Amino acid sequence: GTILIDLSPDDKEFQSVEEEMQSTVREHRDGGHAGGIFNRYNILKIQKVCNKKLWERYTHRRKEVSEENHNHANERMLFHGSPFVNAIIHKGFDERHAYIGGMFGAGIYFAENSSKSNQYVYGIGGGTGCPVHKDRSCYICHRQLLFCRVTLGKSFLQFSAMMAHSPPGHHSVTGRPSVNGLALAEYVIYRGEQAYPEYLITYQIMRPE
Ligand SMILES: Cc1cc(=O)[nH]c2cc(-c3ccc(C(=O)NCCN4CCOCC4)cc3Cl)ccc12
Ligand SMILES: [Zn+2]
Repeated sequence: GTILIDLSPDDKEFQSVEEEMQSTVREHRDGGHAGGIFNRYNILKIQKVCNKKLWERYTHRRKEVSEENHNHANERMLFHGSPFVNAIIHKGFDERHAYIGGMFGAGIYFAENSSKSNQYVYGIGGGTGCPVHKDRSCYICHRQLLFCRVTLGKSFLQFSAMMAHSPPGHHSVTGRPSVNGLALAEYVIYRGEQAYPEYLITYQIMRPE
């Protein structure tokens, strides 16, 4: 069902997606342990992900959520990093992408900070790092992240000191860091149909000068 269309670096759509990656890197409280040490990326490719069945599945859930929330989908563009990225772009998000031991409950996690999603590219906690060097901070191996369209609807706000159901009468959770004033939010959804993986971004983290 899925086709990938390469965006040209001269295309304005490529450029705003790259801007969103680059501008949302932050420092992490683990000193780079999970995702590596870097302030920016080398973007190698950005592809648009095109799958009619998945798209309709997404917009069908969206209209329902919309209707339950004063005609507001509360739709965002959020990052998602995962070792299952190739599986997500072909078959969609589902329970198997959920984070069972997640702090905001057992759903699928999305981040405003691209560098937060970068931490999960090689699995929970960075796993053992790139397949080739077992290096969580590998500067060589090509990584991939998804930049996804995510329906939040009524989102339950959970302040954090940083597949389950949504809390009653909510469509997602917002995990909002209250200690790190520079950390952006994470959001959790409990239905795969609430996210469409629009862009596949291939990149490397850059060693700082
Ligand atoms: C916060 C956040 C941001 C983000 O961008 N991406 C994330 C990804 C995950 C995530 C969730 C689950 C898994 C996984 O491996 N599940 C299977 C678990 N077991 C079960 C029994 O046997 C097989 C292994 C891997 C990842 Cl990377 C979590 C949080 C985020
Ligand atoms: Zn490597």
